[PDB]
Amino acid sequence: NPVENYIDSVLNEVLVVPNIQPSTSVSSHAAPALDAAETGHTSSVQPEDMIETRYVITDQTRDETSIESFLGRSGCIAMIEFNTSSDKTEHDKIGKGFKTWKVSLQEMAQIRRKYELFTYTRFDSEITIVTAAAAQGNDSGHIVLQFMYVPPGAPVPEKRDDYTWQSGTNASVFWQEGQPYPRFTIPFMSIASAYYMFYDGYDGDSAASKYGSVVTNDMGTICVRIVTSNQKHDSNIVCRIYHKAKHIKAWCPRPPRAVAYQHTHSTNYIPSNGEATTQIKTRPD
Amino acid sequence: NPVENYIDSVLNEVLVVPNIQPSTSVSSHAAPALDAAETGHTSSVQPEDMIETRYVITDQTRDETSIESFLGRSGCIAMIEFNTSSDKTEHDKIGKGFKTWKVSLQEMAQIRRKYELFTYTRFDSEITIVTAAAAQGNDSGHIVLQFMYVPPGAPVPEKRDDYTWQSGTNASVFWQEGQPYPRFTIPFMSIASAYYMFYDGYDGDSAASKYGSVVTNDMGTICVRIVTSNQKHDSNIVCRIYHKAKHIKAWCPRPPRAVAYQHTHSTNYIPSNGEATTQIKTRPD
Amino acid sequence: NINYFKDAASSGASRLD
Amino acid sequence: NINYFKDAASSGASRLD
Amino acid sequence: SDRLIQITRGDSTITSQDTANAVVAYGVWPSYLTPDDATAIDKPTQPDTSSNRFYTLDSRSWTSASSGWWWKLPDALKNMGIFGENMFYHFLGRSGYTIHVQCNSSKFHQGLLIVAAIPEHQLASATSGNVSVGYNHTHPGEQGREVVPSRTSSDNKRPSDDSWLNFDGTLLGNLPIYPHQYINLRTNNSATLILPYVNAVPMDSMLRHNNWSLVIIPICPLQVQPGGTQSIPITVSISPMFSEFSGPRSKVVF
Amino acid sequence: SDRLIQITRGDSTITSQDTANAVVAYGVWPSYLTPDDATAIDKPTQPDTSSNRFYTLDSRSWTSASSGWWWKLPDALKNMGIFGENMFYHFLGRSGYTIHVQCNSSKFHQGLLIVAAIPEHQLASATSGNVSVGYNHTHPGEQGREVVPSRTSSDNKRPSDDSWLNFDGTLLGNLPIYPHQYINLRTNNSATLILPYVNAVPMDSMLRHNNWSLVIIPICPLQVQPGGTQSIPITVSISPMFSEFSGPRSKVVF
Amino acid sequence: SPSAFPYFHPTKEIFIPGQVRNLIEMCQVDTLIPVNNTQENVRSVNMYTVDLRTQVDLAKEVFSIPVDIASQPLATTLIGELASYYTHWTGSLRFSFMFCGSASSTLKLLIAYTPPGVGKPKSRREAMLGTHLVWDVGLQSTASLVVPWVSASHFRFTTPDTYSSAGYITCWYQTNFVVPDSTPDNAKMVCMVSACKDFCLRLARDTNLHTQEG
Amino acid sequence: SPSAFPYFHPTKEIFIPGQVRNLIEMCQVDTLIPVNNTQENVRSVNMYTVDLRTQVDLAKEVFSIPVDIASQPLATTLIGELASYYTHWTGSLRFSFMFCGSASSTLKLLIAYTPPGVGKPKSRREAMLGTHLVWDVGLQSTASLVVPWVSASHFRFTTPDTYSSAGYITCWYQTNFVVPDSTPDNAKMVCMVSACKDFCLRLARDTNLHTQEG
Ligand SMILES: CCCCCCCCCCCC(=O)O
Ligand SMILES: CCCCCCCCCCCC(=O)O
Repeated sequence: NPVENYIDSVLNEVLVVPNIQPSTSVSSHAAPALDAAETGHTSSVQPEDMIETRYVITDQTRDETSIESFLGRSGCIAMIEFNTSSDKTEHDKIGKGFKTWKVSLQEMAQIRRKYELFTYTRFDSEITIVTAAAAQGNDSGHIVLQFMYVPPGAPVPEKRDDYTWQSGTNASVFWQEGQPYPRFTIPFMSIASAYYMFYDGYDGDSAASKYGSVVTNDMGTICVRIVTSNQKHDSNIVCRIYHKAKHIKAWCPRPPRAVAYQHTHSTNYIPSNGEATTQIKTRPD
Repeated sequence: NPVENYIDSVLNEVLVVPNIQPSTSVSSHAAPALDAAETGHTSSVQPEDMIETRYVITDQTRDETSIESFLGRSGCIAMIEFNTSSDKTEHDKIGKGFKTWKVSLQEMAQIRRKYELFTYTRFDSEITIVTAAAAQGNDSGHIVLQFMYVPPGAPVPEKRDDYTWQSGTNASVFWQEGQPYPRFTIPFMSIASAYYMFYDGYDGDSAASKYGSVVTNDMGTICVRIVTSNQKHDSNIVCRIYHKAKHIKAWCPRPPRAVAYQHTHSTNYIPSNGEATTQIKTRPD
Repeated sequence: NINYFKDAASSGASRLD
Repeated sequence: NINYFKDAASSGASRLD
Repeated sequence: SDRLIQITRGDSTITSQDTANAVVAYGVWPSYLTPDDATAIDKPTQPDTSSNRFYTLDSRSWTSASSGWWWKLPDALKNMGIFGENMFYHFLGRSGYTIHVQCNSSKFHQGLLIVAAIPEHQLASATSGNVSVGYNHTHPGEQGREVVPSRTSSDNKRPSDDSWLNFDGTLLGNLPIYPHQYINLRTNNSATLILPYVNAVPMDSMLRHNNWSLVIIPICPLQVQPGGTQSIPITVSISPMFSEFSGPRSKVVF
Repeated sequence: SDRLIQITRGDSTITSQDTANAVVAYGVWPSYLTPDDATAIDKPTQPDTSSNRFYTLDSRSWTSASSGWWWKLPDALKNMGIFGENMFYHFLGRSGYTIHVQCNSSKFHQGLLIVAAIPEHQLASATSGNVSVGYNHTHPGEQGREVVPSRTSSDNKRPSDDSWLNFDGTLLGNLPIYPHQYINLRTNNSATLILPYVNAVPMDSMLRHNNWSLVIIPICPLQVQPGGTQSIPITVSISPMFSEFSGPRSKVVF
Repeated sequence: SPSAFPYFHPTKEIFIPGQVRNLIEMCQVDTLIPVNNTQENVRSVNMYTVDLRTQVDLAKEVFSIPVDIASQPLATTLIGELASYYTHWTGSLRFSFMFCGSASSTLKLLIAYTPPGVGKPKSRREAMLGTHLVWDVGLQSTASLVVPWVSASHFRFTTPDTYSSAGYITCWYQTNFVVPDSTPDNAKMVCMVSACKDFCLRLARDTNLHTQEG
Repeated sequence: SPSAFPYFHPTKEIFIPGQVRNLIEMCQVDTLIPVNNTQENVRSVNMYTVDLRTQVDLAKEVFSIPVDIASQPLATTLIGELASYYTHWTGSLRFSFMFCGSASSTLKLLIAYTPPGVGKPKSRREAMLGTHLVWDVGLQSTASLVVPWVSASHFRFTTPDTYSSAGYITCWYQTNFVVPDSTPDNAKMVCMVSACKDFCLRLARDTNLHTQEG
């Protein structure tokens, strides 16, 4: 009955863990302690096979290690920065009145490393926006922002009041000072059945052809502007984009990243430094 | 049962697409590949008629190409600008304390081009207002705006505190700084059964008679004022009017606009420039 | 589907056809 | 569980498996 | 006897008398694409016995100095009989594989190979900067790549040779999370991996994308006393399984 | 309308709007080999849509001087896509064919081609003595052979060019005993032959034996007045049907 | 949202012919492809006409285009224009060719679709290894090539992308353009495109095919 | 929350092998422990191999490690890496040892888990008073020691804490590494770790095992 699944869900008891059964001394030709790891299978041996156990009613649950629990938390994926101007000519320009950001999960290591535990992932994305407009003068002025999602092949804005900001077909969300953090869902939007966290392939046959997950699905661009025209007092605006996966599926688990990331969409790990090589978290003894 | 239509609606599976049936080699007097386009009908031939197909269970849906999906998105249709004054005499004047805008879908090309894919359209209009008041001095002051819809033949305001702003019969909406974006519906309001996107007709028989869709239905005027009397620090106010069609019907599809718009309610396309003629998006090779 | 306002035009997007 | 929006993707976290 | 295997694929048969079972990657046996998951509407060609057969790749010598080897699939088979021709004549293909890795020795040799199949083994560069690994380097064909300690070359398109970082910035000790077996010379003389088709699309360009990488890394070096054979071959035999191709066209030429 | 045809084979489609029916040679439609008649015990590969599709051969010009043309099957298709690859990689093959011969003209051109498929068209030499026709001469590939009046060469391995003796010591007027159509320019712009596999063995070496010969002979010369197109192409398109191959091996090299 | 006109009754909806419920109904209508698109022709009806004439050499090429619906020259067709309001597309395309020579003119053409991975075919022999139609010009003046949906992924981008590109159409002489006396030795063909029954567009976007300045 | 793409239908979910529903499925897979982890070995496969050889003295130590899953050297194993995304852990651990000598080599080892409160065992005699396995090296080349969950509290911290520490594994010669002629007098062992059926992780956190600068 669905009420049992609801009660288990509010208790976080959906994913029950086996009890420890009582065991006793054994003298047998069966040797659970011995196996062949050469098979590629992990030994099935459990505590009851190798020590005399008591009965324990196991209270633990695995709900918080579900992939929905593990990946389904909001983390920063972009910091989008622009510095407004009192000059009408400069306020129209990129980096001043508006900024663009090529969408990916690749720029922030905390999120990137978690999703890269899997080869393929499929999820809907909850986006939440945290804007902080640092006043450089004696007043904030009126702060109204527009965030426009520009899909691949749609025209990207080149000016703060370009025709593209009309948003006649693109999704836009508006934010003004004192408004709660903007939030919207992007449904799972790949042309494939899952996102590639990794892709051992190319966009072509040639020396110049691109390699890796960047080939597989262009994710479009977030464009942000201040909607307000030029104002007396400048603002250093930073919009932080937070992403939570929802309705998550993940396939083909991978070793975690063991060394610093160097570049987006690349497994490259060799640093630029000539004295310092790539560093692991294995401590010597 | 209505629950099936609800489930299809939340999945976006209302408009199912045919499966590809399996096909085999054919040798016949029937020649699906041959037709007469002179008839004005498009050939009915499908992949199964011209290649050996496998069975494919087609997952695609047409929900997002519905006219409700295509036209039912908020796009900018006006930018209404006025610059407030600290001078009590100047703050009363048009362009300073208040502004008027003759209603149409004609001024912003992104919306205009989409609706002009059809000859006639019928919809209710959701209006949303995005106000950005750029502070020109050290403070915003108290910003309260009134947007008044003035139907055809109702008296248009000539002063910021004229009697017409009493709004005893006109619809007005008030906005103040920090208030969420104003929103209201205008029902389908033509004297005809649909809006004319195009009209091959005149308001009269004479050389001076107007031609085209401007004849067919005057849409009234949005009047915006700052309700606040004159204040110490000026504001460059821009109100952006966003329009979403709802409950949409559309008739008689048309070729899309292939060249820049030149004027409102006019199909004219010849630019003012003597070196540069009208430009298409057909690239040479 | 609950309708909060007294006018048919006030409702959200129509069902697909 | 009440769903306020017309898209499956708009719903909160899915049930565990 | 659980030590024995015979695998018959088309007109090809492989035997081993000292196996350690076989691994079916992710517990899924290979199969043909079903209509529910298909997108390409053309009837696929299923070349069956002429394609789904063992091809033996070029053998490599395991020495006390060896660092590892890898091959890419389907790339390692691009020159291999009717399977290879079908990859060059079709826009799309899909296949599973049986990989059989062969390495006999004596009761007096010591050594441990991990044999792993990695899906989407996107390689790191051997050089600093954002320069990605070149197409020709990840497409070595049936020769595969031999890993060399402290390898010197000017070519910034070459892949990482750091087998301890999986050639990709992840630790070798975690490689067992991928479908794998070991060849431990005291235990077994072969490893067998059965690989389903694994991809986020139901079929793909065979020449543009390697779905699987076969990685063979000596973890415990080859050791054997004087008078014993000081270097032993590693031989890889691979059979396509349920191979399918679609979108026939003119042959690709590099 | 009995004038029209469309034939769809794999991803290939042919149309004609002025046919004269089609001939199924000996009234037997092509099919796969049954277990009752088979001898080779290996499971055959049936490459289906990637192999059983139209390949268009090199076009030839019909002039008022032309004497005829011929092609051999399977030889004419040995370089043609996946069918051609399967012939080179397998000891044995069998196929039927659809042959579509294409030759449009105007209401003002005159001419008659016989289009015949001959089983076991064992050619005569162009020279006296017992010297037989050479392999390279009966294996011209998709170009076929063009017949030339009074052709001069020293090569005693070359075939007869006597189209009036069927290149084989039998009269052209009796060629209609073979599966045939005509292209009579006033009537039709194409001929269609459907050929079953015909042989005294259930499968055969594709490269050693041409089961069928396609012979095209102008009986009534091309005639057209000034201002009309003075020479018209003949184009041959051939689809394998129910192609099967067995005994996969390394690729044959000449 | 509240109505600004709280008792207003809209004008009766009368029947109007030609209601459109979905943009795919418009994509399913043939529109002419500006295949010729040379600098001399793009200001004229001539961009929609492909020249055919009696060849001296066999198996010559007539024209080629990319098949990707929002690439040039397909971009300004109705299906290309509607596709450019969307980010993804899928399903089969119908290319139709109408021969406009005389009734006394005869021709065969090989029209071929070549999938990605080999570039454009350099000969009729390369082209005929792909999906193709041999078209006989006769009493029916129009033929259609279906470009079947053959893709790794369920959808392709409408914007040009080397991972997502759809391949090429090429047209070749099969035989020749043959005429009697008193007939022009040259003619025009008109090329058209429309959607098959499986065709869809997904993620709505601003078009790249129209801009506003001022 | 509202969808930004209001009629969008996602691409069909196809079957893909290897779906993961829970991180404990990954913790239940053996991964190699870098037990050797000296400065000479941490850039190499050699960190995963423990040296065994014929001893002159009896009952010598082979290696020792702390058992706490996110402590060094366990930290960079898959279970240690996943545990370091969580604040608490509980349940039993399986340590597996694969002998990589020759088939002609013989050995017994005593592998012992020592609970907290006494430090690391200083001898095999101290170690064998704890939970232990006497492993005979034979035709089966792998043995497993289970570290049973023996704790005062239901959970332990994954970060090192003297109140929460889990104790030690030590390995000792039981008998000796014995070989005939023409056999290397030395060999390697590979050590692995995975979760038992009772193993769980609780309170999710940022990992201490990965950082970003710039
Ligand atoms: C438009 C709002 C931001 C949408 C974020 C999409 C995140 C998923 C991208 C997956 C591919 C990757 O970057 O590795
Ligand atoms: C009063 C609020 C604004 C109402 C917008 C009405 C939009 C529909 C107008 C249709 C005629 C046209 O302008 O082409």
